[PDB]
Amino acid sequence: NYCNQMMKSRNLTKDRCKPVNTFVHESLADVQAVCSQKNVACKNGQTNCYQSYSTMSITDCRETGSSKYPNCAYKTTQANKHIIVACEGNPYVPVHFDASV
Amino acid sequence: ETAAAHFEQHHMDS
Ligand SMILES: [Cl-]
Ligand SMILES: [Cl-]
Ligand SMILES: [Cl-]
Ligand SMILES: [Cl-]
Ligand SMILES: [Cl-]
Repeated sequence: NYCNQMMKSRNLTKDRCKPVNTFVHESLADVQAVCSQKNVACKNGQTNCYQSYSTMSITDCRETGSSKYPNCAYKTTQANKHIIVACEGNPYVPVHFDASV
Repeated sequence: ETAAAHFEQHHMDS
């Protein structure tokens, strides 16, 4: 499926199985734009999180309960949802993907 | 890689 292929290609699962990851089907600049959208609290207590005004096309890749390295197995779910990212730096850009809603 | 580069590699699929 898409998740198994992309998780491997993007170097998430070549050397382990990662429980969850999200891919966003939008331009890089459209996701970078989220760091000047709605400032929200982060779960970690920090306050450098931002939520997109709009929903975006996203695929969630979630490992199955029985999956184990090397043969990682993913459930694929497609949705249109808002994204929440942590931003840092100069330029002030996304550095972590937090949630989708 | 930078944290920013990692983010784009791990999450973006334009
Ligand atoms: Cl592992
Ligand atoms: Cl994620
Ligand atoms: Cl792009
Ligand atoms: Cl903070
Ligand atoms: Cl952070």
